[PDB]
Amino acid sequence: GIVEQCCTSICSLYQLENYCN
Amino acid sequence: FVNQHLCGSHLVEALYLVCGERGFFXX
Repeated sequence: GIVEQCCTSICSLYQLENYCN
Repeated sequence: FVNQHLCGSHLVEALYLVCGERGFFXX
């Protein structure tokens, strides 16, 4: 999931914004 | 500026900032 993804790789803003409400 | 690995509990810090007023936590 996102916690693992963004620690082991550089997340993009796209990827982060998928988790905004 | 999204330029780094986010480990520890830095992902929620990043979400807190980037999601701004709309938020992210829970529902």
